[PDB]
This record gives sequence, structure tokens and C-alpha cells, in this order.
Amino acid sequence: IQTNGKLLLAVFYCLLFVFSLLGNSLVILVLVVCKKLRSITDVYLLNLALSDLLFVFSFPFQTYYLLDQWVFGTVMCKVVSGFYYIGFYSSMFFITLMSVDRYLAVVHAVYALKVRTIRMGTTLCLAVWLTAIMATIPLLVFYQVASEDGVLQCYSFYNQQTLKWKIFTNFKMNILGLLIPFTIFMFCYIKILHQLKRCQNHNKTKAIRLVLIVVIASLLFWVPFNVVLFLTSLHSMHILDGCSISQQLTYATHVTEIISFTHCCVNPVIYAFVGEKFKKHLSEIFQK
Amino acid sequence: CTLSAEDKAAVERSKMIDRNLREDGEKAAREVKLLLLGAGESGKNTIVKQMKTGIVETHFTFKDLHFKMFDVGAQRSERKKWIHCFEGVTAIIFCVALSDYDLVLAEDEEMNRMHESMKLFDSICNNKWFTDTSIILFLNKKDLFEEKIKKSPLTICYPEYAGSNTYEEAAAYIQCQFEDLNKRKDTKEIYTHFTCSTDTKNVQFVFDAVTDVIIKNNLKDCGLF
Amino acid sequence: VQLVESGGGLVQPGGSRKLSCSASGFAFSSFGMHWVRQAPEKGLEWVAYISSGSGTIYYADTVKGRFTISRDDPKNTLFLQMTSLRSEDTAMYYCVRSIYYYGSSPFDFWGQGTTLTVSSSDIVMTQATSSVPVTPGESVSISCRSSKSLLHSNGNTYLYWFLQRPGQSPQLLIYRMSNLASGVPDRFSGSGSGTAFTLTISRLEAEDVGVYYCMQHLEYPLTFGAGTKLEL
Amino acid sequence: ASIAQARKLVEQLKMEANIDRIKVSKAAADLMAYCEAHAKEDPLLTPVPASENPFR
Amino acid sequence: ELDQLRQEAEQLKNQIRDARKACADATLSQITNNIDPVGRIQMRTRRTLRGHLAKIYAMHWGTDSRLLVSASQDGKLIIWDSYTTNKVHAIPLRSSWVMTCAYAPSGNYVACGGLDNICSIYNLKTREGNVRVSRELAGHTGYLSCCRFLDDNQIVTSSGDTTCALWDIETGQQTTTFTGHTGDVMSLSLAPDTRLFVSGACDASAKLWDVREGMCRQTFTGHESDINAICFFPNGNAFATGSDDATCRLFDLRADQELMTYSHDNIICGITSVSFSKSGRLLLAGYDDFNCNVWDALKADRAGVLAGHDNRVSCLGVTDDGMAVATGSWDSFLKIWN
Ligand SMILES: OCCOCCN1CCN(Cc2cccc(Oc3ccccc3)c2)CC1
Repeated sequence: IQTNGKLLLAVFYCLLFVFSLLGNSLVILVLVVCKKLRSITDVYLLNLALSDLLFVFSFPFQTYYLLDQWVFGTVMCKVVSGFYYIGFYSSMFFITLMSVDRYLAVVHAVYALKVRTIRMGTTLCLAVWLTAIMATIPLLVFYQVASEDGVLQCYSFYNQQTLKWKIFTNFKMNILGLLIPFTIFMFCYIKILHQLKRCQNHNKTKAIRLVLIVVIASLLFWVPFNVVLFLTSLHSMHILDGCSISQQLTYATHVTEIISFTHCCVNPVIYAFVGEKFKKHLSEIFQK
Repeated sequence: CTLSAEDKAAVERSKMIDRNLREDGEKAAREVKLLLLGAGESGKNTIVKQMKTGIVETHFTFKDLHFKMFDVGAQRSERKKWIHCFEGVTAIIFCVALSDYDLVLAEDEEMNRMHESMKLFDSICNNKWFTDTSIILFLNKKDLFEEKIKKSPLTICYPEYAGSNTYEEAAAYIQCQFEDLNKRKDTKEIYTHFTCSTDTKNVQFVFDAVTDVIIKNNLKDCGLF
Repeated sequence: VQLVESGGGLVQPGGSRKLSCSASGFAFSSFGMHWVRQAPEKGLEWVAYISSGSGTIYYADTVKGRFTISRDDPKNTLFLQMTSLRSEDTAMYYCVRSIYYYGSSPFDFWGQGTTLTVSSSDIVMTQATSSVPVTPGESVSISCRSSKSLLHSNGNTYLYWFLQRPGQSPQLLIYRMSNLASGVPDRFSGSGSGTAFTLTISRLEAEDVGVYYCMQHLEYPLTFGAGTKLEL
Repeated sequence: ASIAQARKLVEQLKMEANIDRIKVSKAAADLMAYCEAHAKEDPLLTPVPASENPFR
Repeated sequence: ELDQLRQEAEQLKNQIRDARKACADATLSQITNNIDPVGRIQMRTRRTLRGHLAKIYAMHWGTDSRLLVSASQDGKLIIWDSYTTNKVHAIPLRSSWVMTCAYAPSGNYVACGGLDNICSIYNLKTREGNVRVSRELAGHTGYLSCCRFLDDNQIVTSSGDTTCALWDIETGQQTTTFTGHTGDVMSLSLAPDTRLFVSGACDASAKLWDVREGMCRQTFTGHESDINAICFFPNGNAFATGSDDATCRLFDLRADQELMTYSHDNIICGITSVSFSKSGRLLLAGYDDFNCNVWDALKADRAGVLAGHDNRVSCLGVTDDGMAVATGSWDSFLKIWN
């Protein structure tokens, strides 16, 4: 039962790892090798693909941890905790940054002419990487490896006084993770849809469809995981305490993690693969 | 480094030149390029007058937007040799005179002036160098068309036309005829505006059209398409 | 083209002064700029150099730290700020322009000169004779030697020739050992084997009297020669 | 009028008609001889050693 | 009678074709059949010159075989150093619609022109240290398709007004105007001896001209569409034409007729630029299909293909020493091949 579930989780992790590796590697190969990064959107796509690949890189360590004990040491445990958490924060910050870029491009075209430059995109990308690293140092250092019943596990292991810090991780993962980005993410796309409706062109319908697709995918990918994280936080503060409810949140956290990091595969497709530019670039590559 | 002193200074001069080129290229990319076309005395000079050799370039800024307008009415050469230089313009401002239906061309009476305007529109709209470039259609001489349509019917230019002699129906028919010439209706969109000499909102119509074109271009760039 | 230089004056030892070179008649932003010092009875010595756009700045060891060179492109002026002056700096200072691209002519134009009076591995260039009697209408060869080979891998040998007529600022004669400067009469010519170089004047007029300096540009610590004087 | 243009064209053709022409074989042989004479000097036809090429 | 004049012109044309057919005893293919084939010629891109932000419409080589100038629609005319990818100069232009550029043999001047119908001469070597307009040549009523320098004071320009011109730069006046083309002249090539030049136009005709007199000695026909590029054989007794009918043709002046055609079934796009190697054995033509094919002059065989340009190759140029050939393309890049 437990072994079967572990095997299923490892299989899902490995499949998602391979698929997102292929997709993101294709994105980077098209952008930084085959073609140039002409526009700010190319810079954002490359940065988002790199963030997704960095998030993906943590998967096989998780697969082995499910399979066996954490054997490769504490220093990697630190760097992989960083990998995971900077991957998450960078991915969501870059999603929000793309949303703001699209809002500027559509709603204020004349202003987007003077503000949207490659240098500004690089500056904002460096800022996003820096703030992700800054948010991740506390969790980068608080992770440690402990051997329980002869099984070494790299996990968040603190003292009783530091248990409060674990609550702060989830809340930061909710405010800096979900609340702050999605507030800008949803507002920008809601106003994009308003302008697209009040327009006369052939490209309005497909743009509306793709904006709705992005919004629905992002909500479905992040709101469930963050809600379950909030529920686990509430359980930790003993507002709703119990063993059965704890087991339900364990299973729910597993499923929501699965759903949340299928984003590392879906986001490449939605943001790049569909659309005229990347299809044309792939056609040019195939011609070669 | 394996470079002499003057070799290093030359490389530094090259990098400074590259920086200047990058700044000038960014400035050019911020700017909007419009190609202005017309058949005969279609009112192209009048619309140039409202907004403000071989190519007469006119620059003007409207609502924090810098406008380049290129006029090629004086080339009088084979258009196919130099029409690919203008590939990449934001929009093509086509000027067509409405009063030309009654008048015949100066060269021979066989060809009506509006038919030559249609042929030019068909060649420009459907050219392979302008497959994705929108067209702003300016239909001028509204007062002249009002005066003429009472005396002379639109049937002279359009024998198939069976409609009222009123301004609205004839203008709508002419606009529809010009819009049917767009074979690639999906790639481009044609904006038609009825202007006269006393009209003062033509610059606003052009600005709105270019705003729509920029929105569509950056939608394509952003991947939304 | 003119390079009027202001500053100078009597200075007490250990004091500080500012030297201003005003440029009029050419694109100041494009040209790299130098400062060259000539002692009251001795030859030329390089001081500092600023490139186009102030990208790179190089000083000599003698004036390193004490001196700073800055340019102001909008006002078309070049500044040399001197601090901790000593009796080693009492001399006339020259403001020289240099442009660097393929085929360019560095050290093309020299300023008149302003006089600064202080109250009380580098390549070596040797011009052995330092004084030669001459007759008008004859031919004269002036020899210079270099401690290291001035031939780079690119095939360009960096040797420069300057003429300092009595009471006049140096004027470029030959750049890169073979190329006559703009406006210099065709009688002058240069040749060398990469370590030792010669300058040959086919005919001498009364305008050719002066002192000739051999300069190197291979490494940026530019060292001028002692000089050879031609007197009739 | 156009008549004068016709006369000018006729005169130009008459000037063009009287020029002497050698057989095409002689011109072909001359081009062949030129190509063979300067065959060695062509670097694109025969690549030079990499040392002699400044484009390295 | 006008009909009589037309009949006389037709009779003269029949005399011309009969004489040319008389001179065609044996074609080039039979004579050069026994020549050892050149073989495949693979040429790597030695240098890529980046810095242009728009389609490169023109490119010329200096006499020194190291400095080249490039014209683009970004409004700039950049002089490159080929050996070290350095920009010696970057010249702003009053009109960004340029289609041709020239490098003076002395190297002191660079000429640029385009849809403004003005040939602008730029003085590279000045006391002030900056490139300046020296003379603005006006008088044409159509776009300048090509201009080449005879010397510091004389320049030959071909325009879309169906007339070529030879200018005296110091006074800015037309020394002699060349007329006789029904279509727009698209390219010109001076003879190495510089007493004759060939002009190719949209009438599918190439015409020899004498610079001193102003008359057209020979008119060459055979193409089925506009001739875009023309180039003299190194001898000066022959020239090659590149047309929109996807064929290149080699003419000789003395025999007054075409020798053979450079065509392939796979090639459908028109030739945009044409050039010759130093020995004349190789004919390099820039095609509209993002490729530049190198041909063999004496045998119709295609030796090799220079690929590497994303967009249409718009200009070609072989150095005087013949060591390197430059391909400028609409993709805003220049490449040096050897
Ligand atoms: O912040 C405290 C935990 O809050 C709830 C969120 N966790 C819940 C448990 N997940 C295990 C998890 C899944 C997938 C990969 C993975 O790689 C590792 C492994 C060890 C250290 C670092 C990262 C970890 C991580 C997310």
C-alpha cells in the first residue's frame, strides 16, 4: 500500500522531470542558440524556462528520497532546498512579470514603446532572481539532514522554539508566493480582457482565448497547493488538530504538489509553444 | 591580450560606435513608419497639410508618438524594384479621391480614375511585401462628392450599382468595393475614414489605427497572437 | 584646428595648479587626447592620455597619483589637474590630439604650449649624435634605436617622428615609420629594420632646422628620444 | 515627335551594325587563356595555406 | 513614313542577328569541354560583421582589400575593417533609403545614394576627424541603383530614370548623360581600364558605353526579365549579368553575343548580385533564396554554394587580391568567406 503509493509518486515525478526537461530544453535551444533574444518577451521566456529547469532539477533527488534514505549529504540538501524554493519563487515572479509586460504592451502601447527595452527586462530578471534568492536563504540554511530509525532524511528539522519558523514558511509561501503575485497577475489580465473586448481586429479572439487559458492554468496550478498549505499551517497552529485530519492533509499535499509542478511542463507549452512566433521559429529550425 | 596600443584604442572606438548604433536603433524602433500612397490628385497633399526629389519625408509627434510618413508619389519608375524597401512599415496610408468617379483619366478616356485607384489598391494590398501591413484608407473630397452625386450618378463608375443617390449609400458602396479588394482579410485590417479639407480629426484616426497596429504587433510578440 | 592651452604661472614647491586645453576646429569627442611635457633645456616626455569617451586613462610613473587628466566633451576642453608639484615638473606642457582607427595618424596636431614654473621595462630610445652640422640642399639621415623590437604581430611598426622648429611646437613628420603626415613635404622619408630606424630628408630647406624626436607607441609608457639637432 | 525618336533609334542601330566581330571561338580561347594564366593567383579558386590567410 | 522607319529598324535588327549568328561558329561549351572541372569549393565564414539593424542593400570593397563599406536602410553607412571586425566609421545619412554604395579607389571618398535620387560623396579623410558630405549630386529623376568611382573627381551613376550619368564631383554637374535604356538601369560595372562600362536595366538588355563620348557601342540581349546585377570579367573583354529569370549570362564584347547561360532547374529565384573571382574562373551570384552560388565561368557546372544567410543576399564583392568574398544580406549581417 505505502510502497505502491511511493512507487506511483516516483513514477509521476520521473515522468514530469523528463517531460519538462524536454520542453524547457527545447525552449532554451530555440531562444539562446538557434535564434536571438530580440524582444523583452524572449528574455522573459528564457528566464522562465531556466527557472522551470532549476525547479525540475530537484526531482530525481526527491525520487531517490522516496526510494531510499538521503545519502548524498547535507551540503547538497542545502543546495537542492535552494533549487526547489528559488525555482518556485522565480517561476511565480516571472509569471507575474510576464503578466505586467503583457498589460503594458496591450493597454499602454505608446508607453510600452519607451519603457519596454531588453535592458529593462534584464534588470527586472536580475531583480527577480535576487529577491527569490533573498527569500530562500532562510530556508536554504534551516534545512538539515537527520537520521530517523536509521533512515537519513533531508527535511525541515528544528527545535521546539524554532517550530514557529515553520509556520512562517507556509505564510510567506502564501503571501509572497500566491497572494502578492496573483493580485497583480489577475488584475493585469482582467484589464487586458477588457481592452481586447473593446477592440476591432482579427487577432482579438485568439488573444482572449489564450489569456483565459493562461489565467485558468495558473489558478488551477497554484491556488489548490497554496490553500492546502494554508490548511496544513492551520493544523500546525492546532486550530484543527487530529491524526486523521493530518493524514488527509498529507495525501492532499502530495496530490496538490503533483498538480502544482505539472506547471513546469505546461507553462513552456502555454507561454511559448502555442503562438505564431515560436511555431515559426520551430518551422525555421525544421527547415534546417 | 596580444594587441598593440592603437589596436586596443581602435577596438574601443569600435565599441563606442556600437553603443551609438544601439542607441540610434532603439530610437528608430520607438518610431512609427507610415507609407503614404495615392493615385493622381487624390488629396494626398491635403492630408499631408492637415498633419503638419523622390521621397518626401514628413515627421511629426502626436500624443507622445513619433510619426514617420514617407511619400513616394514622385518616383515615376518601376514600383516593384523599390517597393520592398518599405516592407516593415507599420501601416500604409492609402488616399483615394471620391470625386474621381465622374472624371476620366488625363491619359485616354478608356480608363476611369477610380478604376486606376482600385488597381493600385489591389496591387498594394495584395503585394507579397505587404502581406501583414494594415492599410489606412482615406476617402477625401466629401464636399465634391456631395455636389457631384446629385448631378451625376454613381452608375457611371459602377454600372452594377443600384442604390439611392444619397451620400451615405454611395459612400458605403465605394468603401465596400475597396474593402473587397483585400484578399487576405485575416492577415490585415483596412481602416476607412471619410475626410474633407476642413476635417481636423484625421490625425486622431491615424493615431487610433497605429495604436491598434502596435497592440496587434506586441500581441504577436508576447505570444498571445 | 587650434589647441589653445591656458594655465601655467609661478608655482611654489608642493603647490597645485590646473592646466586647461581649449579645442576649436575639430571633433573633440572623437579624438583621444594626450599631455606632453618639454623641459626648459631637455626633450619631450609623456605625461598622461585620455581616450575618446574617457574610456581608458594612462599616466607616466613620474606623475602617477599626483596628476589627474580629465576631459569635458560638451565644452570642448581638456583638463590636467596637478597636485604635489615639485622641481621635476617645471617645463612647458603640450596638449596633443590622437585618433586611433585603421590608417589613422596619431599625434597629428600639437598645441602651442603653456609654461609651468615651479620655484625652488619601458622602451629606451637613443639618438646618439644629438647634434649634426648640415648644409642646405644636401641629404641627412637621422638614426634612432629601440630597446625592444617595435614590430608587432600585425605587421605595424610603431615609430613616430616629430620636428620642433625653434620657438615652435612639435609637428608630426612620419607615423609608423613609413607614412608621411598630411601636409609634410615629400622630401622626408623613413625606414628601419624594426629595432633601428632612420629618417631621411632628400633636400634641406631653411624650414627643416630643428630637433627631431623618435617616439614609440608599442606599449603605452610612450618614451621620446633625446633628440637630434640640425644646425647649418 | 516620336518620328525623331524613331530616326535616332535607326541611327543608333546603324552605328551598332558596322562594328567588327571576331568568331566566338577566338573570344572563348582568349577567356580560357586568361583564366589559365591567372589560375595560380586566384585564392578562391585555389585556397592559400592557412598561414598566408589573414582571415584565420 | 513612320512605318518605313520601323521597317528599316527591323531590317537593321535582322542584320544584327544574322551577323551574330554568322560569328557563332562554336559555343563556349564545346571549346571548354576538355577542361578539368573545378570541383566542389567549400568556403567557411571567416568573419561575421554585426552592427547593422536593417537590411543591407549595398557593399563595396576598397582597393586595399581590407576596408569595406556597407549601406543599409537603418540610415547608416559603416566602414568595416575586415581583418579585425572593427568599425572604422559610421556615417549618418539624411535619407535612409539607400540602394547603393561605393568606395573610391584612392580610399579618400565614399559615395552613397538611393530613393532621394542624390549621390552623396563623403570625405573620409579630414582635418576635423569626422566624415562629412563633400558633394550632393542632383539631377536624376529616379532612384540611384548603382554608382562606381572612376577617380577622385569622376563618378558614374545609374538611375531609375532609364539614364546613366558621369559626374564631375568638384563642380557637381553632369559631364555626360547616357540615354538609350527603355527600362530602369539597375547596375553598372566599370572596365578595369576605365574607358567603358556596362549598364543592365529592366528591359532585359545590357549596354556598353564609352565614358568619353557618351554613345552606346553595343547592346546585349537574351535575358527574359530585369537584369539586377552586372559585372565585368577581369579581362575587360567580357561581362556577366544577373537577372530575375534565375539565370546568369556571360557576354563578350568583341563577339557581341552571349556565350552561355548559368541556370539550374532547382534555382527559381532571381539573381540579386553578381561578381567574379580574380582569375575570372569563378562566377559568384547572390540569389534571393538566402543563398549565394559559386559557378564555373567556362563550364556551366556549379562548383559550390555559400549558405549562412537567413534573408536574401543583396550584395556581393570579391577583393582586389581575390582572397575574400563578402556576402551582405537582408538579415542585417555581413560575412567574409575564404
Ligand atoms: O517549508 C516546509 C515545507 O512546507 C510545505 C512544502 N513542502 C512540502 C514537502 N515537499 C517535499 C518535496 C517534494 C518534492 C521535491 C522536494 O525536494 C527537496 C527535498 C529535500 C529538501 C528540499 C527539497 C521536496 C516540499 C515542499
